[PDB]
Amino acid sequence: PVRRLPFSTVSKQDLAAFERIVPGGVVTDPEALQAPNVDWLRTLRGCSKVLLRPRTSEEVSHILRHCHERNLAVNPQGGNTGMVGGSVPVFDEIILSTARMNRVLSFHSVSGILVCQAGCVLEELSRYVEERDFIMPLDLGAKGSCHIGGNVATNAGGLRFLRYGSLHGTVLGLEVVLADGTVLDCLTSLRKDNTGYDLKQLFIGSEGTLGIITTVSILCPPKPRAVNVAFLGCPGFAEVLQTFSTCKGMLGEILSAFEFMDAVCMQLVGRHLHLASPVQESPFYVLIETSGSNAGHDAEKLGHFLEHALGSGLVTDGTMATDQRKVKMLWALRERITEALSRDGYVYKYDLSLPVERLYDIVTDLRARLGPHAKHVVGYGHLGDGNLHLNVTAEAFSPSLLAALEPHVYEWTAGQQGSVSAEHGVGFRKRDVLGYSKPPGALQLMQQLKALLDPKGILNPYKTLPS
Amino acid sequence: VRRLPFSTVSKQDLAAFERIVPGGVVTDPEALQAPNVDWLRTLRGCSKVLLRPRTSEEVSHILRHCHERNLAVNPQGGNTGMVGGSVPVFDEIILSTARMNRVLSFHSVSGILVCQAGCVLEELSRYVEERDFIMPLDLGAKGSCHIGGNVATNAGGLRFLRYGSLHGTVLGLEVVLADGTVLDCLTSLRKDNTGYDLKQLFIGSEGTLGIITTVSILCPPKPRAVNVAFLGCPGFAEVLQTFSTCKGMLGEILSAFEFMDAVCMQLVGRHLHLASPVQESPFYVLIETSGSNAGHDAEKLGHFLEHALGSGLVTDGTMATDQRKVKMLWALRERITEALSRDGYVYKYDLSLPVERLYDIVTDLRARLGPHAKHVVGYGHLGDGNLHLNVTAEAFSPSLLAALEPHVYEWTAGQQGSVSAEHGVGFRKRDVLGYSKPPGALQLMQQLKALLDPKGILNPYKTLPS
Ligand SMILES: Cc1cc2nc3c(=O)[nH]c(=O)nc-3n(C[C@H](O)[C@H](O)[C@H](O)COP(=O)(O)OP(=O)(O)OC[C@H]3O[C@@H](n4cnc5c(N)ncnc54)[C@H](O)[C@@H]3O)c2cc1C
Ligand SMILES: Cc1cc2nc3c(=O)[nH]c(=O)nc-3n(C[C@H](O)[C@H](O)[C@H](O)COP(=O)(O)OP(=O)(O)OC[C@H]3O[C@@H](n4cnc5c(N)ncnc54)[C@H](O)[C@@H]3O)c2cc1C
Ligand SMILES: O=C(O)CC[C@@H](O)C(=O)O
Ligand SMILES: O=C(O)CC[C@@H](O)C(=O)O
Ligand SMILES: [Zn+2]
Ligand SMILES: [Zn+2]
Repeated sequence: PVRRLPFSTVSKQDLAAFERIVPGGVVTDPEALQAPNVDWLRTLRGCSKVLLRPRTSEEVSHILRHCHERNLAVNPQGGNTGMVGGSVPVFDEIILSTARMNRVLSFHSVSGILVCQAGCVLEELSRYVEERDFIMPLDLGAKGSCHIGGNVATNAGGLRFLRYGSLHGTVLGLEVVLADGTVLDCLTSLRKDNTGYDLKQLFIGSEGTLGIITTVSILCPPKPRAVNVAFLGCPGFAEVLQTFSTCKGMLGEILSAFEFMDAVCMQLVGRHLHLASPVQESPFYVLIETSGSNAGHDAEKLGHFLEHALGSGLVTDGTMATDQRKVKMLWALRERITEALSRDGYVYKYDLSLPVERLYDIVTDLRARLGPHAKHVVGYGHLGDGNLHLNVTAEAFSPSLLAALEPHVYEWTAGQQGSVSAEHGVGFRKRDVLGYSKPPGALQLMQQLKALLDPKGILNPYKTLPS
Repeated sequence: VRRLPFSTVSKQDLAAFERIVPGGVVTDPEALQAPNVDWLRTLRGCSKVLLRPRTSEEVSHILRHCHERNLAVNPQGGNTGMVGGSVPVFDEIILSTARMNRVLSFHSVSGILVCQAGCVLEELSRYVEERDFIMPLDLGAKGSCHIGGNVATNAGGLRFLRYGSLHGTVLGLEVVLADGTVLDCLTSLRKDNTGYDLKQLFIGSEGTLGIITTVSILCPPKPRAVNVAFLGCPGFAEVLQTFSTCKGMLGEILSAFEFMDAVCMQLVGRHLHLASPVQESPFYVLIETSGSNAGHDAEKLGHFLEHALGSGLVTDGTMATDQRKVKMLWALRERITEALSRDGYVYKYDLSLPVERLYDIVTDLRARLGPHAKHVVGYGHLGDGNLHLNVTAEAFSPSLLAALEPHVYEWTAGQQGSVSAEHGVGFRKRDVLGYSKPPGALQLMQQLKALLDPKGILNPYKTLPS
């Protein structure tokens, strides 16, 4: 397995130092450390003996100062919803939680610029800005637990990426505490600013290996006057692809989401979450969201789109909603697939960028390659962005199934010049499969960046660069 | 200010470059005159060698040689940059991307364009528009600027309000590092979270961390309907309320919101012989929309104009959808900087400020300089909080400079603003970044420069503080 690097260990003197630095924010009880030591998938468990819960940036600076002097490894943690083992310790790394860094600093009701602490929960920020007629530029099924700082650190994609784009575009600024405790102020709450290198970009998607994000400045789109959702059954993946093409051609700028899922996804959400399907049974389903300023115009656009889709046989059955309750019910069928999967058994999870025309090939292939050894195989996800969520469920983990899946899936993906981690990132699980998507020289430059910014390697060791 | 201890180009270096780039070694002093002078004609180098590589490998071998020989290199694109970054200070070798102008691929479904860094922006716009796509950025310099220079400077421009930053729209880069190492981050994927987003370091790095040789970029679909409204507003309060109403009533179809004052209109009319299409007003607003249903857009515009004219925010306005008149109206805005450079010496500031006080500095400067300036103008990308502030004089005055600087930068800092929103830093602004950046940021910038280019051969005297 992996070998523990020669870090120090937490002493009683370290515990007293942390008690000084963050009064009331030191958790040492072994039973309390159980939950923060286990990842969301429940397949990785750390042995951390101390949880720190600072409230302020200065406390994070001082914690890291101490850990730097003492050579203590630190595991940053947000909502602990990450999918790649990046969020929990491997050995006895200190868990530094942002749970209590949950304050909004300011919100400007004209520019739409939000500034908040890294540990603000995404759904709560959404409620906050929606009260002021804005929205968050990203959303995901983990919204109820994930922290904005986690989202920035993982460069989270999500359900409205197609409309508002990457955090690399929507993050306006960051405050980041470096491994030695230096507070890096890149908190430029300005729409535009070309005064030197865009240092904050290094910390977007770096998963806590280059520094700990403590404050975020983010551009919030205006809240749309009109939101529509359509949920459609398609008789094959070719019709899904043509439905996408037609959807872009007829809805255009009002399109805010395009998600697909297969029949098995629908069956699992129905069986485990008791969610009835609102359309006729089909081998594929598509959820489309639109967001716009004029309800009448959006309705005309959608009506004509539906007319054409049903006319040319791209869609066999479809339903539409504007009522918030019904919209949420329809969205639940897509958002909760991952939960139903984790309720179905042990989950093998792959998050791939592929040519959209070939997005589903791997699922049919794996259904053939695997047999009754797979309990289920599913494909779903962000088709508009070329992003497939591939999942295999089984009664239990088995080495034989892992050996059938890997490296086969990663070589198929490399054969398509795809990404073996479209959005979930690298972390612990994928640290040794980056060669399928990144050339050696890039990986080396990444290693040099790590050495420059964290020469002691105390920030999230065993991740997210190759060994 | 003072020349760093770089080597000097010998006859053997010339013979090596002739081996590396046959046909691409320019040493004629008269041919070297134009590439040594920046667009503003206020900086002029003494470079004696211009290199014009064709391929990425030629660039790699050139930089390998310069690394072994400790020769400074000045990358140059279209040479339209505004901050003295694009021309040597002394005798840096000018490496031009002029011949690196081929498109490599374009995926007719994803809209992803892969092209060499020296492709001119206008030409790329033509290419992708022939295929029903558009570039995610546009600039007044479109006719000359290179996509490599746009990425190196993180160019903003006239459709930034709709499509946003190159940090979002650039999908991949091939970069040649100072020692010749070719860094391949030339992915063509919409989403790829397999490690650090290294390409981001080179977007806005102004050639100090590496030479961009290949760009992969996401082109938005070409709009079915483009509309432009050119409106006259009786004051800046009404400009700001017009902006708010525009966002409320046009929404997602909005693709541009630009403003200019009366003096800008007078200067473009005088020097460029472009007549105003609207009544004389203290302020003018150019609104562009882009949409998929021309009728819905036209209806939105109708209701917007009716409301704006009815509530007194706009006094008189003209709209255009014909491509020719659209380009005429856009020309009234795009060529202001040229009319200014024909009015005499130009003091140029590019500031990010709170939109609600975007114009306050123009009024302040007009009171502060009164008759010692020829003109003070404010215009630009109001939707993005970005003011272009220009002062013209019949000739340069150290007096007027002392009146403008540091005052303007201090004012900006007082607004927690940016002293260079878009155009960047280059040579001109290397020592005024402290008004927008704290010392720890600038130090980390210097550490990255030292990691990527320890000899400092790439673009010396830029773009970090002295
Ligand atoms: C139901 C569900 C749906 C999801 N949907 C999506 C989706 O649509 N798109 C998508 O991209 N992902 C999705 N995810 C996974 C996604 O990575 C997480 O939901 C989220 O982005 C991470 O937030 P977090 O606070 O839980 O981070 P954590 O899991 O706590 O940590 C993530 C990583 O970043 C580091 N980190 C955390 N906080 C900080 C910080 N403040 N500073 C520095 N480093 C830090 C951690 O060390 C770790 O390596 C989903 C997950 C679930 C469970
Ligand atoms: C009329 C006019 C209008 C303009 N409008 C705008 C506007 O709306 N928005 C805006 O942001 N800017 C605008 N600009 C200025 C803008 O910075 C440049 O026009 C544009 O960004 C491209 O510059 P360029 O291709 O000429 O690069 P150059 O001027 O040749 O170079 C600019 C800088 O980038 C570096 N560089 C160039 N090519 C490369 C390369 N391949 N690799 C690495 N480094 C490189 C150079 O060393 C230099 O430091 C305008 C300029 C003019 C003259
Ligand atoms: O669990 C998964 O594979 C996908 C989860 C998440 O990224 C989603 O978009 O639903
Ligand atoms: O020269 C200027 O002040 C601004 C130039 C350019 O960014 C423009 O938008 O006109
Ligand atoms: Zn996802
Ligand atoms: Zn500009």
